[PDB]
Amino acid sequence: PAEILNGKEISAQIRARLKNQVTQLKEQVPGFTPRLAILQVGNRDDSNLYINVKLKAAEEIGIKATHIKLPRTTTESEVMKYITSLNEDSTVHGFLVQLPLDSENSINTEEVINAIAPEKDVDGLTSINAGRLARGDLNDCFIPCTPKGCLELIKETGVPIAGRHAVVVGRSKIVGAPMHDLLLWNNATVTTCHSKTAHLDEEVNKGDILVVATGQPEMVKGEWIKPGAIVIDCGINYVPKVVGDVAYDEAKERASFITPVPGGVGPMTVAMLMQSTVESAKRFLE
Amino acid sequence: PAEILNGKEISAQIRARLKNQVTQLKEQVPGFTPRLAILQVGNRDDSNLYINVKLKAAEEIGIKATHIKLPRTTTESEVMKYITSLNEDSTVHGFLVQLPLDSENSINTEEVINAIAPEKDVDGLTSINAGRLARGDLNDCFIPCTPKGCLELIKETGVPIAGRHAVVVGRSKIVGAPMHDLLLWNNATVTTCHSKTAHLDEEVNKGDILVVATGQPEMVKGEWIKPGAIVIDCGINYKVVGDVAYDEAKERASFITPVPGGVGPMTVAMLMQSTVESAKRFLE
Ligand SMILES: NC(=O)c1ccc[n+]([C@@H]2O[C@H](COP(=O)([O-])OP(=O)(O)OC[C@H]3O[C@@H](n4cnc5c(N)ncnc54)[C@H](OP(=O)(O)O)[C@@H]3O)[C@@H](O)[C@H]2O)c1
Ligand SMILES: NC(=O)c1ccc[n+]([C@@H]2O[C@H](COP(=O)([O-])OP(=O)(O)OC[C@H]3O[C@@H](n4cnc5c(N)ncnc54)[C@H](OP(=O)(O)O)[C@@H]3O)[C@@H](O)[C@H]2O)c1
Ligand SMILES: Nc1nc(N)c(NC(=O)Nc2ccc(C(=O)N[C@@H](CCC(=O)O)C(=O)O)cc2)c(=O)[nH]1
Ligand SMILES: Nc1nc(N)c(NC(=O)Nc2ccc(C(=O)N[C@@H](CCC(=O)O)C(=O)O)cc2)c(=O)[nH]1
Repeated sequence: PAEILNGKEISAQIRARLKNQVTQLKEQVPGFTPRLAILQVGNRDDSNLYINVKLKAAEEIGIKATHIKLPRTTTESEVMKYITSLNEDSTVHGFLVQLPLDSENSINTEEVINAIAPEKDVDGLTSINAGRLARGDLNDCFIPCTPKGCLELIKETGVPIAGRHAVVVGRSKIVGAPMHDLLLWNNATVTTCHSKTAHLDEEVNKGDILVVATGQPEMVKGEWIKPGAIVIDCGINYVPKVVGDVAYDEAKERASFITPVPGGVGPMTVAMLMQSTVESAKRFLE
Repeated sequence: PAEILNGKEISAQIRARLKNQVTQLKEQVPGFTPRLAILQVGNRDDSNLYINVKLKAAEEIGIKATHIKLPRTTTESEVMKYITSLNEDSTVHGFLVQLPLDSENSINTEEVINAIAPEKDVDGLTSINAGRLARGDLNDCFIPCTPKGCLELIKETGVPIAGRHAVVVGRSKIVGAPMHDLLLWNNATVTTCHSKTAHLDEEVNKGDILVVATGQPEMVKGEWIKPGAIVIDCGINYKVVGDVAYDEAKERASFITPVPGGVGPMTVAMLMQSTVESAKRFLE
C-alpha cells in the first residue's frame, strides 16, 4: 500500500524554516518585516476559509498580512484602485486577489489580475509570470503556489522526475496549466488532460506521476492508476465530509505515494505562498 | 499513402487574401500602409536567408518591411536603443528580432525580446503574449508564426482537433512550447516530449496529431507513427530534410507536410497575417 505524503507535517517544517528567516531578517534590517495583502471581492464561504488559513500561516511566521474584503456590489474600477494602491505602496511586498471574484457586476478577472505588479505577484497569476514559467524561464518568476507545493510533495518521495511520464488532469489557470509547465521544465514527459479528453481512464494509466486538479469528487478511479504511481490530489470537495478528486481508498492500494485529502496539497499551497512572500521581501531589500 | 499538406499552395492563398485586404485598406484610408521592421544581430547565413524570404513576402502583399542588421559586436545597450526606437515609431505596426542573436558579447536574449511592446510583438515572443497563449487567453495575443502555420495545416485536413491525442516533440520558445498551448486550447489531449523523454518511439506512437520541432534530421522514424496520424514536420535540416523520416512516415500517415514547401511557407505567411492584423488594430 502507498506511503502517505503528509502535507500537514511537511508544511510545518517549511513554516518553521520561514519563521526563522523572518526573525533573522529582522535582526539584519530592524523594524523590517515581510508584508502581504490579500484582496477579496464578495463573501464566498470557501474563499473566507482559505483566506483565513493563509492569515494564520502568515501570523505564525511573522509576515504582516492584511485582508481587504470588498463587497459583491464592487465594480472593476473600485478593485483597480486597490491594485494600483498596493502596487505603489513600497511597504507591501506581495499581494494577491483571491479567486474567483464574487461580484454581481461583470468584472474582467484577467484585466484585474494583470494590473498586479509582477514583482509583487506572489500568486504567480499575471500573464508575465505565467509566460516566463510556460517558456522555461524559472529563475525570475513567481510560480503559482499549488503547483509549487505539488512539486515539493513530489520531491519528498525521493523519486527523480526527469524521464518520468507525468499526467496532469485539469488545465486551470491557477493549478493545472502551471502544473504542466513545472513538470515539463523539471524534465518530465507531460500529458495534459481536460474535460474534452477521450478515454480519460486510459490516459491516466500512463502516469508515473499523476496530478489531479478537476474539482470533480473522487472521479479518478483507483483502477485507472498505474501501479506504483506517485499520486498528487489537488481536489477539495464537500460531499455527503471532504474528499479529493481521486478515489482515495482504491488508489492507495496501487500508488507508491499518495496525498491524503485533507492534509496533503492544501497546507503546501499555503506554505508556498508564505515562501514566495518572504522571497519578495528579501528581493525588495536588494 | 498520406495526402500531402501543400504548404506552398496554402500559403499562396493566404498571401493573396492578405494582399487584397491591404489593397482594400489603402482604398478605405488613403496613404496608409502596414509597416514591419526586422532587427537582426550578427550575420548568420540561415538568418539572412529566412529574413530575405520574409521581405519578399511583405513586398508581394504591400507591407512595407525594413530590415536593420547590427554587427556581431553590438552591445545589449545598443540593441535596446533600436528596440526603444521601434517601440516609439508610430508608423511601425509590428516588429521582430530574428533569433538566435549572433553576438560576440553576451547579450541577454530574454531581456532584449521582452523590451518589445506587446502590441507590436508580431512574433509572439514576449513573456506577456506567451503567458496569454499559455493560459488560453487567445484573443488578446500574437501567437508565434510557426505554431500558427502548423495549426492552419492541421485544419486543412478537415479533421477536428478536439479530443485527439496530439504529440509535440520539442519545447522551444518559438515552436514547440507555443505549439503545445495552441493544440491544448483547441481541445487536444497533448503530450510534450523533449531530449530527456525516454521511449520517444512510444510517445510518438500515441499521436493522432504529431508535430515534430527538434532540429534533428530524420530522427523521428516513420515506423513510430500511428497509422492515420496527421504529421507536421517543422524541421529544416541541411539536400534539405525534415525532422521526420518522410518516406516511411508517408506510408502510415493520413496527412503529412513535405520538406521543403510544408511548414516553412506557412510560417512566413502567418507573420504577414499578424502584421496586417497589427496594422488593422492600429487604425482602430
Ligand atoms: N480554486 C480554488 O479556490 C480551489 C481551492 C481548493 C481546492 N481546489 C482544487 O484545485 C483543483 C483546481 O481547481 P480550479 O478551480 O483551479 O479548477 P477549474 O477552474 O474548476 O477547472 C477544472 C479543470 O478540470 C477539468 N475537468 C473537469 N471535469 C473533468 C473531467 N470529467 N475530466 C477531465 N477533466 C475535467 C477542466 O477541464 P476544462 O478546462 O475542459 O473545463 C479544467 O481544466 C481542483 O481539484 C479543486 O477541487 C480549488
Ligand atoms: N530556429 C530557426 O530559425 C528555424 C528555422 C527553420 C526551421 N526551424 C525548425 O524549427 C524547429 C525548432 O527549431 P528551434 O530553433 O526552436 O529548436 P531548439 O531551440 O534547438 O529546440 C529543439 C527542441 O528539440 C528537442 N530535442 C532535441 N533533441 C531531441 C531528441 N533526441 N528527442 C526529443 N526531443 C529532442 C529539445 O529538447 P530540450 O528542450 O531538452 O533541449 C528542444 O525542445 C525545428 O524543427 C527546426 O528545424 C528552425
Ligand atoms: N489568488 C488565489 N485564488 C485562489 N482561489 C487560490 N487557491 C487557494 O487558496 N486554495 C487553497 C486550498 C486549500 C487550502 C487549505 O489550507 N486546505 C487544508 C484545509 C484548511 C483548514 O480547514 O484548516 C487542507 O486541504 O488540508 C488553502 C488554500 C489561490 O492559491 N490563489
Ligand atoms: N524571431 C524569429 N526568429 C526565428 N529564428 C524565426 N524562425 C523563422 O524565421 N523560421 C523560418 C523557417 C522557414 C522559412 C522558409 O521560408 N522555408 C522554406 C525554405 C526556405 C528557402 O529555401 O528559401 C521552406 O521550408 O519551404 C522561413 C523562416 C522566427 O519565425 N522568428
